[PDB]
Amino acid sequence: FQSMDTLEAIRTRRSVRAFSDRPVEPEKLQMVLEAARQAPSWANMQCSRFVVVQDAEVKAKISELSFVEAFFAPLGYRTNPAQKALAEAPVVIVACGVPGESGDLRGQQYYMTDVGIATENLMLAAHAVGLGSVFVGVFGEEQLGDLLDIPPEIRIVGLFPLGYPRPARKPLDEIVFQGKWK
Amino acid sequence: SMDTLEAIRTRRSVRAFSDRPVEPEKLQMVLEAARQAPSWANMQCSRFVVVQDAEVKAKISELSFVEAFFAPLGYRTNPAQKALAEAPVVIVACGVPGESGDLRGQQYYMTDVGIATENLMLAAHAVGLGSVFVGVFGEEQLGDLLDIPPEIRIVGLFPLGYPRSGPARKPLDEIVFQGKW
Ligand SMILES: Cc1cc2nc3c(=O)[nH]c(=O)nc-3n(C[C@H](O)[C@H](O)[C@H](O)COP(=O)(O)O)c2cc1C
Ligand SMILES: Cc1cc2nc3c(=O)[nH]c(=O)nc-3n(C[C@H](O)[C@H](O)[C@H](O)COP(=O)(O)O)c2cc1C
Repeated sequence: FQSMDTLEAIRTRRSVRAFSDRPVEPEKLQMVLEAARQAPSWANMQCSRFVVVQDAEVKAKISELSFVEAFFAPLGYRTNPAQKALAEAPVVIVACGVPGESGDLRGQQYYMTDVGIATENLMLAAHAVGLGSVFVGVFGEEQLGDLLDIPPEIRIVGLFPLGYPRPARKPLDEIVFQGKWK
Repeated sequence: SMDTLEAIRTRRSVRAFSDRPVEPEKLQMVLEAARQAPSWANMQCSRFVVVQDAEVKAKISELSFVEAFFAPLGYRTNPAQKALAEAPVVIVACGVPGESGDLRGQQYYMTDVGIATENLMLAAHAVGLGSVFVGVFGEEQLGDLLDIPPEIRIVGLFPLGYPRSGPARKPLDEIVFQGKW
């Protein structure tokens, strides 16, 4: 399939924060999630998990949870410029990690690295088929988990607005959940 | 190079390398790909030491052995150990933890290096090269060997070779170091 040259995709990929309301073809959504699934992971343990969120009301709640209060502003983000994107995008993908399914040594959380690898696949694949996304790291984790029925032992790592800009792997259905955690 | 989806699908962990030299141009494309990675607040905490010296690469290989007592998840032995010695190039990927998010007790520098090294690995595969993420190594001795300060964290080793409108990035000469830190 002809998407985009790898070097070109890597160079031209941008954080997209403004989305049209044009629907994402499930065929493209599948190519994006397949790319994430194809990611290398610590010992092929594949600790990444994804919740695909499409409901308007639920997306609006997620957007609210990604607000930055100046008092609690994390490093480098005085505001969260991707906040409205989480509301506007037809699809929001919530990327999580099972920490016990990746390396834990030298005080380092390799699940964070594994999810980074998988989400860079996800973002490059999306850009390659004409979609846009942005890694969102700022959000209230406990409220988000509560909203999506994500168990507290699962760690949420990033949110990915997805839409049109304005050695065997586990089955897709084992690492991607529709609407809420299963 | 190669179609993005195809490269993502066909990329493999390569652990056996030929002795064909890596063309300077390809090495640069691979490092530039890592430089182009997105990162927490564009702070770009990733750093890279490019090692080519035969003896230093042997030492790195010597350092990526698994001690039974410290055997991490799924790696009773390190299958990529010989690769570190064989490969024409080893890229040592590091992170500056203070230059990425640290909240909810999560080390986002690990995520940022993960992102940059997936660019590196995809780019490498796209131009006909092979690589493998090596997470198993003795960080202290490796840091000493390569003059890497202990406040800098080493995240991954990358044998590299042949198989047998966004915000400004930091310049390449500030994140890529030749031979040693
Ligand atoms: C964070 C990370 C660390 C890794 N460390 C090692 C390692 O120390 N030794 C090794 O042989 N492979 C290592 N790998 C490679 C995995 O074993 C490999 O990616 C996985 O089994 C999937 O196979 P594939 O890359 O060919 O698709 C590592 C991979 C990741 C993502
Ligand atoms: C780990 C991580 C967390 C991020 N969190 C946010 C975020 O919360 N809000 C936002 O607008 N962008 C976020 N970004 C996007 C970066 O700000 C962006 O990648 C960087 O500024 C470079 O821009 P570019 O992606 O267009 O090259 C995040 C990126 C990374 C890698």
